[PDB]
Amino acid sequence: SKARVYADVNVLRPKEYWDYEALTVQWGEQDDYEVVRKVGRGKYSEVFEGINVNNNEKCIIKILKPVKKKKIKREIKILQNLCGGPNIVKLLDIVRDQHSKTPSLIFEYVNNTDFKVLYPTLTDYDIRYYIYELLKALDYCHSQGIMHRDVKPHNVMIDHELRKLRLIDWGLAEFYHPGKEYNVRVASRYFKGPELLVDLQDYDYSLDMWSLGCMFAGMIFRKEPFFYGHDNHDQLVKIAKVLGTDGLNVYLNKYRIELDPQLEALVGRHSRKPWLKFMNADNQHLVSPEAIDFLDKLLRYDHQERLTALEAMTHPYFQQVRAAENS
Ligand SMILES: Nc1nc2c(ncn2[C@@H]2O[C@H](COP(=O)(O)OP(=O)(O)NP(=O)(O)O)[C@@H](O)[C@H]2O)c(=O)[nH]1
Ligand SMILES: [Mg+2]
Ligand SMILES: [Mg+2]
Repeated sequence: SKARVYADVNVLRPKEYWDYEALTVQWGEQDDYEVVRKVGRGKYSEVFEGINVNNNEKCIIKILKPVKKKKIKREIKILQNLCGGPNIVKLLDIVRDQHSKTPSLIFEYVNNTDFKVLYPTLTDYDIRYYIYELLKALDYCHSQGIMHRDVKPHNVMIDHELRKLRLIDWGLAEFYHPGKEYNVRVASRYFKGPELLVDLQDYDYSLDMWSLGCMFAGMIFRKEPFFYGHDNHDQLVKIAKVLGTDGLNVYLNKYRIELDPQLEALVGRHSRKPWLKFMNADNQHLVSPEAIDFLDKLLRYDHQERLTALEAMTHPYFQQVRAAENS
């Protein structure tokens, strides 16, 4: 398997572009940024709203926990490669505490509204608009040779009043190299694509398109997360009871993957459930034909058939968003 688009970006760019391990951090001043209040965390980070002491602008201070320095230089190299990209979080500075050498990443600040509270308030148009803005970021990172590998609502900051969106958290992101087998231990369980769940390691930018489809399904069907499994095996069973197991067996067969036998037993045999079955009167005003047609082309087992980010932006579902952008 190979990406259908932007497959040679790394292949043909100079080695320093993707050789993040040869990166040399020009450390900033740790005292320029002061913590104001905690806004998030993760297994390997503690995230704070900060303040730039020199100019009084808000910032994000992402203090890393001890991790191999390959993981810290990748993410910094990726952020440097994408800086300036549409809707791509801006990396402003990188600092260390002298005594422990604990690195902090400094980013712009987004006045975000938690997605579990913001999403349910979104009009039909807002959903169209925010996914379109998120699509810009994804087409731009893919075109620069990078897979995000962690598309999900926690990683999409939205200032609703400013209608600004930024794709944040490049901590799992990677350089796409044709043929490379990657670890499938990426993305959050609910947003993990079938390829990660059935061990197809030579995945590409289309893993982000499945994750985007998962976010979109959740927003139009008002069901977060849309595919709610308790562990990977179960994450695949949840997918199989929606998409059907016939599609799954075509996919497995095409790529020549045999399921772990018990996983196989667990998956069973399920009929494809049409998309309108999730329609209910709360989500009614969001689940039109174009929405289903768009969603249906993102949630395909075959990562090769999913729309590219560039194609999705031109889908008729986003026509009104595009016309507004033209003014
Ligand atoms: N208000 C606000 N909150 C933010 C901002 N940036 C990050 N956060 C909060 O901090 C959280 C975690 O930071 P993130 O960069 O995603 O996390 P990570 O530490 O690498 N974690 P993970 O890999 O699990 O997603 C975000 O999910 C978000 O809720 C921001 O710019 N503004
Ligand atoms: Mg995150
Ligand atoms: Mg992360």
